[PDB]
This record gives sequence, C-alpha cells and structure tokens, in this order.
Amino acid sequence: MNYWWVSQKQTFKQEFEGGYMWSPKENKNGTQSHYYNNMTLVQPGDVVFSFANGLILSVGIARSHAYSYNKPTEFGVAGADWANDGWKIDLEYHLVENKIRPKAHIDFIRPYLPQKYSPLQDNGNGNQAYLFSVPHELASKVVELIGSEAEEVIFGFADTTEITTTADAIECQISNDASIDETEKHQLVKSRRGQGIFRSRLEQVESRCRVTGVQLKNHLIASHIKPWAVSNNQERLDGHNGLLLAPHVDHLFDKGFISFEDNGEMIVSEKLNLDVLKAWSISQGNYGYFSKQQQEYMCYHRENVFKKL
Amino acid sequence: MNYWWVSQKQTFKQEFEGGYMWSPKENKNGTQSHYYNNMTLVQPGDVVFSFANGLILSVGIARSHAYSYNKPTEFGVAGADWANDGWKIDLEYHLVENKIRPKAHIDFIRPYLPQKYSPLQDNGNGNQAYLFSVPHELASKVVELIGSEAEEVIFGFADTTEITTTADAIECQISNDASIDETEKHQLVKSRRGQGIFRSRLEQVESRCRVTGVQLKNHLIASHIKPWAVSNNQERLDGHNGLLLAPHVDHLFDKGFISFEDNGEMIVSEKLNLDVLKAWSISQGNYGYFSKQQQEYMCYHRENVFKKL
DNA sequence: CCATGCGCTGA
DNA sequence: TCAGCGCATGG
DNA sequence: CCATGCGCTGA
DNA sequence: TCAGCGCATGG
Ligand SMILES: [Cl-]
Repeated sequence: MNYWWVSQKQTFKQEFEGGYMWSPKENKNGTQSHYYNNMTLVQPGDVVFSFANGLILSVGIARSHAYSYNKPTEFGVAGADWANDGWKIDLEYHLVENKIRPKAHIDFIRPYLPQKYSPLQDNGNGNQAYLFSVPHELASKVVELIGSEAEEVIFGFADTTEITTTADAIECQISNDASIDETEKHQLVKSRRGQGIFRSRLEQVESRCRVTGVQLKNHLIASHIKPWAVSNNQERLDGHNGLLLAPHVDHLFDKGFISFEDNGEMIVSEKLNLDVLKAWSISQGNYGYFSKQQQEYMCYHRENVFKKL
Repeated sequence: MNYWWVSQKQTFKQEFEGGYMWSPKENKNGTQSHYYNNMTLVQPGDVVFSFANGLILSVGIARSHAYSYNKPTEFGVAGADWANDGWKIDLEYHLVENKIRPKAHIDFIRPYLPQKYSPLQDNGNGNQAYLFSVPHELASKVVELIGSEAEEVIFGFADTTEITTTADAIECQISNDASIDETEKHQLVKSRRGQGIFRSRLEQVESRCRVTGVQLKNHLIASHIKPWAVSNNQERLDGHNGLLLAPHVDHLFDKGFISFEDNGEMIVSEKLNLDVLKAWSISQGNYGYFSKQQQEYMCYHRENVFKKL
C-alpha cells in the first residue's frame, strides 16, 4: 500500500464534494510533470492525505486507477490555467475532526521528508504542486499526529483493498487455467466465498463459532485459516484449513485483528482497539483445542495474517 | 429460488463425498428423461433434498448450473447401467441430525405432492427416478418437518445466492450503459460494496454502529437501508440511504433478520433464532431516531427486506 | 402393450 | 445384501 | 539561463 | 480574493 500527499488549496471543496482527485496530464507547454505522472501510479486502496490552507482535512482511500477525464466545469476561474485533457481518480474522502497543521509540527516531520519531491520545504511551507509520493516512514508520522481516526482509515480497511485485488487476479488465472478440470475450477472459486465442497468438509470438522458459540449455519461464515489467496489447491478445499465464525469474528480474524495459539488461547493484535471487544462482549481466553492439521494452518495465520507492530 | 428432490439410494456416499449431483443426459436407448432434463433447470442457490434409504439426509445448496461431465469412475458396478455422457452439478451438502422419513408424514404431505413427476407415490413410497421439481408449497412442508436445521440452510443463506446473481447482472448492465458517464459508473459499482462517494456521504450523516456503539471506521460496514439492487442511481449514492454497522449487525440487517421502526425500536424477525442475539450480547429496544429521508428508506426495508412469515 | 428407471421388500 | 416386485412415465 | 507550478502573502 | 513572490524541479 502506497501513501500520497495531494495539495488541493485551489479546488478542495469541488474535489471533496465530487469525491475525486483531478489534474492535467502535462504542464501548459506540453512538458512532462512528475506530479501529474504520480496520478497514474495511484492504486485502489492507496491512502491520500488532502492538504489545503495549511491543514490535512482528509485521510483518503483511492477507489480507482487514474482515468482520462476533462477538467471539471465547477472549477470555474480557480482552474482556468489548467489544460482541459486531465487525469481523474475516485477518492473515498474521510474528513478528520483533528486537522493537523503540518508546519506547526515541522520539528517532528522534517527528518522523514524525502530529499526530492517533498510536499513540504524544510521550513514546513507546502510546495506549489498537486500530488507527491509519501514514504511509509513519513506516512507513519503524519498518522501519529492525526491520531486514531487516521489509523481507522488504514488498518483493516485501505490496506485490505490491495489484498482483495491480488485475490481477484488469482480467481481469473484459475478460470483460464486449462491444467485444472471444470469441477476443481468451480470448487476452488466457490471455496473463496466460503462455499462448495470446502464448506461441506469444514462442517464435518467444526460445528459452531469457536468464539460466540452460534451453531446456526445461516449465522456462520466459513473463513479459511491460511488465507485462500496463498493456499495451494489442496489447502483451498481442506476442511482443516477453516473455522465457522460469526461475521464480526470472521471480520477480526480475516484481517488479523485476532489470531489463536495452538492451545486455543486468543491473541489480540496491538492494532485492535480493545473498546471493539468490550462493545461486542467478546472475552480474551481459551476457545478450545485445534487438530494437528489445524495447528499447521493457524501458525501461518499468526506469522503472516495476524497484525504485529 | 427453486427446490429439488434427489433420490440417491445407489450412490449417496460417492455424491456427498464428491460434493456433486450426477445423472446421465438420456436413458439407456438415447431417449429423453424429464428427470435428467431437470438437471439443466437447477440454479445456483437452489435447495436440493438428498433422499436415500427412505430418509432425507441433506438440505443441499446448488453451487453450479448443470455442466457436461462423464460418469464418476467411483460409481463402479452400482452405476454400470447409466450412459457415460452425463450432467454434473456441484452441491453444497449439509447433513441434518433430524433425518425425516417422508413416508411417515404422508397424510400431511400427500395433498401438496404435484400431479405429475412427484418424488413420492400417494402411499409415500419413493418413485424410481433421480431428480424431481419440489413446488414451493410442498417444499415449505418438508422444511417444517426437518425443523430448524433446514431453515438454517435456506433463510439468509441459499435464498441470498439468487439475490447476489440478480445484483451481479445489474452491475454488468451499469458498466455497459453509454448513457451514464465513467464517474457515475465507478461510484454506483463502488457504492454496492459500501465504497466511494456513498461511504464519504454516509459518514457525514451517521458516525457509529447504531446497535453496538462502535465508532471506529475500520470496524464499521457502510450498508444501504433500501438495498443497492432495487435503489435508483440517486438512492444508490444517497448518504441518507445508509447505516454504519458492525459486520454481524450488517449481516442481520442486510438479510432482514432485524429491521427498525421510524422511532429506532428494533424489530426482530420470526426467522431469527433469538439465541443468536444472546450469543452476540445484542438487546432489543430503541437504537436512536432516524431523519425523515432515513425513515422513507427504513420503511421500504421493513416491507421488502425484513423477513415476515 | 412393452420398455426403462437412484424406489421398495427381506422368503 | 442381490434379486424380484412394483408403479410412474413414455414409446 | 528560462519555464512551470493546487503554496504563500496581503491589500 | 488574486496578483505577485517564492522555491523546487527540469529543459
Ligand atoms: Cl429531516
């Protein structure tokens, strides 16, 4: 997941109200702009900090790659200088109550500014350009300053969108892969959504939500332990590579907010606000023993899915 | 959603272990069979009752339309009579502890048996054929007899698969509609998953899971009130046509297990096992008041989504 | 009238 | 269990 | 050296 | 507000 700084002082209202980022393709003499170029490197699920009148107003999630769009008519005078031919990105705006003025924290920030294409000068004054790369180290500091409601937008949200993208790719490769017969194809694709032979088999091994106790099949999700995306065709359909979970536990476990030791002990990530568990009346503690086959898979989960610091 | 009866006395082990239904295409002399024909009318998410040794052993969900497949080699002698060229369906088997003997309920059932292609004779003896249509009125009686753990497989599970299918259709028609520009297309498609400008807007109106109290954006789902599927392009992107919900509340509300009055009072469906709410520590009662625009949408939900009997 | 078919019955 | 007896369906 | 640009300043 | 004044970047 990549981070971005978007200086929007001229047109922030229009871009937030429109739920978009927009720039020209080139500068007004036809020449290449690294800033406008950056538009084409923005991935769905990449975080974008909106900066205007010296303040960070939005922690944004990008919901598109840059697509060829003409200047917004609602820009008026404020964007008369910009070429009509432009890049547009759909940005999931998230307003933040705590709008940090970066300049006022420059002492903390400056060391994490990149040497070239910094959004800020060394005095902490914004550079005159539209879009800059934000190195993850700098990103982590901006986030620290804005506090909770920046972490809220990233962890188990924005940083899940690229995972989803990687899984979609794999689902297309399966559906065009001759090497696996039409039944395997069908049962692999269905196993992803927790359907087909995988679900049947899981129910043979487990009978209820390990955490909540619910046994009713219509209120349980057939989540994998080792995620579908990284599992071989054997493990994608293995009943032992699965847990029946209530949707909110599936949520917490799928994203690695909680995991389990081999002994059943719940492990809670530092990234999970304990308030969540209190609000959903979920206790820490032992949720029963795992089979040897299960413990193999639950280990991969701890080391690869479960969010560490 | 269509229901089906599949008589599997000869090959049930093989078909359940394989997570499939299979029949020949035709009878021994190339002649047409309405029963084998029925294979091609089976829709994903259609419910299929497995009948063997006079008992219903499975309430199945179909995970495929019928596809051209040769006889399973594991049938051996037991299926030597059947042509090799056959139909195959992927069946999500769900075993039931309460295995009803339909014959023993025949006096109650008989009137709801169809005139032609009944799976049962009037004495309640199974007919010698593989697959029969089950009309919804007869279906409702079988379900009544098997009790909860048939309802488990159907309500908010099997009957959601066909909804998903209808929604996918709509998402493809949007993406091929010349009349709506590339931004509308993108924001309608993303609004479905609770993403893009719809999410931004919803956050303007609502700030927390109405039920659980969770305020953290990474543990909240942007569910619509009036479902995406039947909302006009205005309502698909309306912030007032939405609720921020914890995943397990999104689950219960999106499928109509719970709804709300205009006053905030939770309404619990007859189809929701109250055990669920106790296990997830959710109380009935008032979950705060709705805006007038919200009350319009919440009403449609009560009458169209919220499961009544 | 005859043929075919994933049920049905245990001498 | 393996055969024989049905009934429902269709040529 | 010259050109360009979603910040910044103040009348 | 919007012209004019910077710095950052590149031809
Ligand atoms: Cl109102």
